[PDB]
Amino acid sequence: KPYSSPPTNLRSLRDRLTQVAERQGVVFGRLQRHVAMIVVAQFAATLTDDTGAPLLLVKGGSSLELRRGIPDSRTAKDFDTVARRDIELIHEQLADAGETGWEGFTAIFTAPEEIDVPGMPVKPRRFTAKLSYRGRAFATVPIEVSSVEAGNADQFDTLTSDALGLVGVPAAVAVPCMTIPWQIAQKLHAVTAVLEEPKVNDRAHDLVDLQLLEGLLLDADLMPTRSACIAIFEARAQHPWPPRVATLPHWPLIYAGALEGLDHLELARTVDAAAQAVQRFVARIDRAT
Ligand SMILES: [Mg+2]
Ligand SMILES: [Mg+2]
Ligand SMILES: [Mg+2]
Ligand SMILES: [Mg+2]
Ligand SMILES: [Mg+2]
Ligand SMILES: [Mg+2]
Ligand SMILES: [Mg+2]
Ligand SMILES: [Mg+2]
Ligand SMILES: [Mg+2]
Ligand SMILES: [Mg+2]
Ligand SMILES: [Mg+2]
Ligand SMILES: [Mg+2]
Ligand SMILES: [Mg+2]
Ligand SMILES: [Mg+2]
Ligand SMILES: [Mg+2]
Ligand SMILES: [Mg+2]
Ligand SMILES: [Mg+2]
Ligand SMILES: [Mg+2]
Ligand SMILES: [Mg+2]
Ligand SMILES: [Mg+2]
Repeated sequence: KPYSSPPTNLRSLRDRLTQVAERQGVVFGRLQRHVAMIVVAQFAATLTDDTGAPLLLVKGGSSLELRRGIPDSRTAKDFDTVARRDIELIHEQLADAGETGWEGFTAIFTAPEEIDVPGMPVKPRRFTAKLSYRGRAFATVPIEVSSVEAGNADQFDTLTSDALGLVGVPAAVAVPCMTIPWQIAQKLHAVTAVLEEPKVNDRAHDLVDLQLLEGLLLDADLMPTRSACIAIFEARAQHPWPPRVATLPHWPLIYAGALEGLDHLELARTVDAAAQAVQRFVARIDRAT
């Protein structure tokens, strides 16, 4: 019933994902995108410095998928990462790892391109991973790599998934990830940012993520989160801490879109309630000692 050998080619892999997907109550494509992401994370996890410490920490939506699992998180399309060390050293090393491969997967990495960001001295970089399993093209994963900011790579959590184990690839998955305090600080800053009138802030989906991250903090002391918030808000020197969680007029339907698939969770059902929930969380953070 559980496969004893790894899949022999792509068709058998896709075929096994679909069977796991239906068996688990999940949409096939979501499961496949999640496996693609895990595979990319395993390439990133082999990148270490000369002490063995990870060079890349995953953040953003890919990280929330690994923390809460597929049923209890938004679909993540970006593989957001933070590089402890710099520039094309990260790209050349991922092309290296991708050529060597992992349990039959290989990957090619398109060329990096800078992106416009006001509060980042080093402009983050986007490119793409072209995955293949035993030769045959498998999937494509967008990747975003940003540079360290303050202490947001000082520590890391290590997260697992057994999705690959369900299709007969038994190797252990262990992905270094940015800690929750710094994930809260960066989402809080992005959801409250005012952008230049050429573009407008569409990030109502971060009101969902901030409610999920608050849930994951449990009863923990908030001083680490407050220090991370102060650090990121000062580092970036845009709006000051503590921010006001404003909603924009087009956010109601964007927020409703971000809640697809999460009816079973304890979430604000309207973007107003969500903004109120996140503002109380901001006050909670500001009060800690
Ligand atoms: Mg084939
Ligand atoms: Mg299916
Ligand atoms: Mg199966
Ligand atoms: Mg993270
Ligand atoms: Mg994040
Ligand atoms: Mg997510
Ligand atoms: Mg360097
Ligand atoms: Mg590219
Ligand atoms: Mg710091
Ligand atoms: Mg650590
Ligand atoms: Mg494992
Ligand atoms: Mg962010
Ligand atoms: Mg505290
Ligand atoms: Mg502290
Ligand atoms: Mg105001
Ligand atoms: Mg909805
Ligand atoms: Mg609705
Ligand atoms: Mg949406
Ligand atoms: Mg409310
Ligand atoms: Mg609160």
